[PDB]
Amino acid sequence: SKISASRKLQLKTLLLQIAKQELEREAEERRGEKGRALSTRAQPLELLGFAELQDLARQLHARVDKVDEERYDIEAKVTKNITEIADLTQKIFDLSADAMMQALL
Amino acid sequence: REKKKILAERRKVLAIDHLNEDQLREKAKELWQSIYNLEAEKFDLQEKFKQQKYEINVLRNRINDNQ
Amino acid sequence: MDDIYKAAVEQLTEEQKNEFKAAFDIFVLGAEDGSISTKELGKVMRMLGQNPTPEELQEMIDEVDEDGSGTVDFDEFLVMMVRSMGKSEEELSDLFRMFDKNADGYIDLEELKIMLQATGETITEDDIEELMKDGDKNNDGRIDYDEFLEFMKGVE
Ligand SMILES: [Ca+2]
Ligand SMILES: [Ca+2]
Ligand SMILES: [Ca+2]
Repeated sequence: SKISASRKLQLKTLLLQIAKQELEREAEERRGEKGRALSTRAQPLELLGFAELQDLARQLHARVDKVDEERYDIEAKVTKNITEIADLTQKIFDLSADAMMQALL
Repeated sequence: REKKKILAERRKVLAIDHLNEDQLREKAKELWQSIYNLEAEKFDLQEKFKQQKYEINVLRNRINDNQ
Repeated sequence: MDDIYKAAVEQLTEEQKNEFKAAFDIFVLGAEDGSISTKELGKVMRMLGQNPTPEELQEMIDEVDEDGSGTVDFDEFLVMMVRSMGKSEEELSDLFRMFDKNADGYIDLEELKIMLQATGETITEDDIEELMKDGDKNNDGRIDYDEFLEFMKGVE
């Protein structure tokens, strides 16, 4: 080989060493992406008039019934993906020293 | 005039259209908390859907190449 | 999983290679070719609190018999010693996506070179060459998911 296997192994270890860091960096990006998507989709509450304070609480109640349906529709898509992933993965799978050194020397 | 439509919109009336202004204060709060928590579940469910399309595509490449 | 043992053999301290050579010279006391056949590996195994079969004995000789002479010499004995001294597949899959930047499902040479330069260590023309033809075990200029698993065997 053109290089030593000790260097070949040292480089392989440093490739995963940053690929992990890019994953945690990706998680921090996804954490910030969520908070921004939550300040847009869930504008926090702030106050009212006891009469026309209610028609917003009515509007919130109707929102929950729609949000959970949107959450279900994306969940059922993730659910069906899990079925196909396990189905696809099923298809492809088919295709001592230290105790000696002391008892010797 | 739908039977299941009239009954659906009544869920608001039975739960909101009847009581206190000081309870409506601390009830509209928990109604937003439920949306925010469901909006958080919807974000994570969307992100996992993106990763699965990659997971599935990589599998479609492997199943083909290994034949 | 092979060239991960030669690295451990290469990084053996010359004070460790001395103890192994000393223990190897007792090992082979009374062998014609001065090497560990089945008699030598037999005695020291049954007297080590074991009792392997004559057939089962050879598969430890042949596991590190890069010579074919049915006898573990000292250099093969060092590989045999480091074999008894990694990364989960589910975790290597999550990192396989970090290499595949264009998200096509493979690791071409360009994606490998970008990761290598991002290591901060000095990359050579020969580091890039040997690594690609080590991972790409059918010479298609790319590393599919199955090869990337074989590529990162036991890597810390
Ligand atoms: Ca030999
Ligand atoms: Ca690629
Ligand atoms: Ca390949």
